[PDB]
Amino acid sequence: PGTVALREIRRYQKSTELLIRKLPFQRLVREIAQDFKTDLRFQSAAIGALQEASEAYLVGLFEDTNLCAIHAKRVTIMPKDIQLARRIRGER
Amino acid sequence: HRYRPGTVALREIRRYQKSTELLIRKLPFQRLVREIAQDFKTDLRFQSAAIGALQEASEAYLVGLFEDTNLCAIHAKRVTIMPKDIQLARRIRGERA
Amino acid sequence: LQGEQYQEIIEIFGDGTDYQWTLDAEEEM
Amino acid sequence: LEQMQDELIQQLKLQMEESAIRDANNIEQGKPAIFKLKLLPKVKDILLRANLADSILDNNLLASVRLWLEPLPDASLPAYQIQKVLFDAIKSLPIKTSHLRESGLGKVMVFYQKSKRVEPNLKRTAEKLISDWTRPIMG
Amino acid sequence: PQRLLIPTVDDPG
Amino acid sequence: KVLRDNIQGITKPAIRRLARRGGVKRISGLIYEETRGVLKVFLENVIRDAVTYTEHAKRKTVTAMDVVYALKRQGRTLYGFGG
Amino acid sequence: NIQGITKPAIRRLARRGGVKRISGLIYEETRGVLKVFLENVIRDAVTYTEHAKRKTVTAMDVVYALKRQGRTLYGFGG
Amino acid sequence: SRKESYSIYVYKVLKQVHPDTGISSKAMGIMNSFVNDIFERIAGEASRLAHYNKRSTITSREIQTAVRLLLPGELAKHAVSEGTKAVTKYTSAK
Amino acid sequence: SRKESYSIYVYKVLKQVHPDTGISSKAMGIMNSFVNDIFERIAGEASRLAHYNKRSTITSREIQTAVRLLLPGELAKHAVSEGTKAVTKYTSA
Amino acid sequence: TRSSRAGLQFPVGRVHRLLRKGNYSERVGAGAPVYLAAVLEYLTAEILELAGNAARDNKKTRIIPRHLQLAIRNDEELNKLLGRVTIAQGGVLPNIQAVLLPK
Amino acid sequence: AKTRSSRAGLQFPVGRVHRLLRKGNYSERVGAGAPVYLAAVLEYLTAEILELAGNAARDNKKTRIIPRHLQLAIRNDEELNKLLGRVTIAQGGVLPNI
Repeated sequence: PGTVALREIRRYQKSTELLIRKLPFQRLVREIAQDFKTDLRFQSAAIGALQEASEAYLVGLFEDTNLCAIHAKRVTIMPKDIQLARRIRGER
Repeated sequence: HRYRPGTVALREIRRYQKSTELLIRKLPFQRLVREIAQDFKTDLRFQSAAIGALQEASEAYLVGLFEDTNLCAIHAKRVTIMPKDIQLARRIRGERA
Repeated sequence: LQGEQYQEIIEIFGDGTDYQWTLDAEEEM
Repeated sequence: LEQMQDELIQQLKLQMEESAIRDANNIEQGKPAIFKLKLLPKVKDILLRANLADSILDNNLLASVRLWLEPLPDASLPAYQIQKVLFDAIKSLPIKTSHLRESGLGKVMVFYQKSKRVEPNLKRTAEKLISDWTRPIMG
Repeated sequence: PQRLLIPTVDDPG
Repeated sequence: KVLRDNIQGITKPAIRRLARRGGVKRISGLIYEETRGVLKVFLENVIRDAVTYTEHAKRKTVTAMDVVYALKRQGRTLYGFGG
Repeated sequence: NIQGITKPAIRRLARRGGVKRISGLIYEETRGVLKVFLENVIRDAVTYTEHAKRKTVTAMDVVYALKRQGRTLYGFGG
Repeated sequence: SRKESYSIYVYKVLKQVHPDTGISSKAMGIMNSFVNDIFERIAGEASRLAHYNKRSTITSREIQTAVRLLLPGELAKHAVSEGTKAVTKYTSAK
Repeated sequence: SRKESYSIYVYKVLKQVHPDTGISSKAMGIMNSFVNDIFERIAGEASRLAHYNKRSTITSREIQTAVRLLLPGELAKHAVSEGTKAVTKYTSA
Repeated sequence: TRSSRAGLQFPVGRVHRLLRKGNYSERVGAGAPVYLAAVLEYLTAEILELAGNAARDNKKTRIIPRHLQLAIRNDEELNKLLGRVTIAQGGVLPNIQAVLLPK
Repeated sequence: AKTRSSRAGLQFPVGRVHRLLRKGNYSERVGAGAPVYLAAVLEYLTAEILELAGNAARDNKKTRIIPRHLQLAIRNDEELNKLLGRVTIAQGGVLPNI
């Protein structure tokens, strides 16, 4: 336990391709946009940029969470590590 | 008599979160500022207000950093802040690479 | 000397025309 | 401390400019220049204070110094006391090329050097100061 | 000229 | 048609892949929901600005430059899609 | 002049920050961090002062240098 | 040196909201710095918006949308309400 | 419509630096975004300095000190040297 | 005066001049300075209201920087708005962590 | 040397930078060497980045530079990454770091 996970880490760090599925993400974005103005249109590049920014943000957040979890002498990331990371970043 | 270790600590915490006065002596900070500045250009003046502003900013920065350090220390299930806590806080902020 | 700092010297000290007329009036009087 | 000195020096600058304008008008109105003489003691006391030189250079009071040293349109030179005090103050302060560029006092210094109604001692001091100010430009 | 020939620091003593 | 509860389109293996790219070896089960909420709050903050730009240009389509400006406002400058 | 930041002063700053217990290396670590911060801020301030050609760093130079870092300070003429 | 500030206006506003309350000089300085800061933020956002939309003019639409971008929900709502009220009251008269 | 981009200039610079290397379209988009971003940063900081000093002109001094503020040590030194060299030779020519 | 016409206390002429001399746009419409002055007046009124409340809470009749800091850091929306600013002589909020409290 | 780029020995357009500085609402007046200085700086920085991007593409046995190589060049250079620490690169991936 812990070898295929490292192999997948290595694999996914060698690559750049987006990890969240494109159409579920589109539907999520439309659902969220449905509150601020009814029946909006979106460019495809807008959704692509949103997905790139979201994945970059989440990867940075997982980096900070991993740092905190290692600090606690652990290897498992827990929600309180996320909360501490978002607190120190200054996130609300 | 004698107090439990940490009772005077909490008394001081209460006392210093109430006051606003500068906790660094003025002349040492001025000497430090001049020592640092002398490495970029000789014969500089600073206004007294420039030193005051620098001291306010430096203490505010250090207090925020100590708050983050305290948060990290409590996260690790401890009470004593350590240099690794400071390094972790500065890394998470994005200050050290 | 060198031309650019010669221009700088002219700028600092002037060609005298700012007070050449004053000098002329002084010599006239 | 030093923001306050800059404000006081700016007030002195305004007073000096106003006094120069008033004296010029009085001469144009057939009256002697007295306001400059009245303001001379305070200007002398301020200039003699060495620690205020940095603030003087930060407010460019040398512009008003040159304005006072500039001969009036009637081809009449300023009072000898004013010239002597201003020359002593110029000697007493570390004037650099940047300050001369800001003030442009070199033109008036050259005029004083070339003029003959100027006192010969002032002529020699003007030559010395001009040479000292040309020293950094050439090396 | 005459003014430019004034001595400098690197001129002979 | 209205979209209802599409947050579960961020599948658990997707969050696991994002964690592996982040270097996480072992992941607690409450993370996935945590992350989902975080992402929601992020997108709601970015989209509210992008839409604000789109509505101010008196347009009806959200363009890539609107997203770019919304990100730039948060210090999230993005190269590759214009700028 | 970096030894002028004594141990009691760092203790006071930590107590206003709510810290209950302090290691022994915290003092040197804090001195290093403060030195880095002050180095950056004074470098920016002196850059501004060089642009202004002034014989003093003014309070405006410090305020603009903090605005440059994102540490906006109120109450000094901003 | 006749340099401008907002001290008298801040004092008038204070006496409009709190009649029996004064203000120190250091707090008046801080409030002046705060006003200048918020002005600078709003004007920079308005300028960026105008340049995005290819317009030479800063109107009340740019100011309103910059307010919406900058302030949080309830605060932005109240501020827009106040601004619209004032603009209509000023425009109705002359 | 004639859209403006720095693509040809990046090709020129690349061939100057790496004659046997090519750039993808997306990498050129990134480079264009970078150039625009740096221009915006520098012009905004130059304007801020000009307003700070009650000036209504952007001269090479403002740009130089903006580069001094933005770039780190060695980068600032080399870029300042390059800019002064180019400005000197443009003036001379 | 243009402040009176809009029923305002902040200056319209000063703000228009600052917008004009700030190199923001080629021309400035007449409804922008009124709107911006109204926003600034609203925000300062809110700030001064909470700071006066905080100063009365301390039984003082004059506002000091401490009360401004307390009003800012105690209001969620303002504290989110003024999230990066430091106030000289403002201090910090009293905050002791749960695990540090004695037993 | 007709173009102002030639008179300065540059590859970036001096005239376009001049037009953008003027028709950009930055200041009432613009110098004559500010566009030259800025174009020189921009060209130098692009050359700096392209050198390391070419190095990274040559370490991966590739002839074309892609966003991956730009990401590697930026995140591997101490000064560039400090300059570009708050910038997201599309299709740039991450740095191998275990």
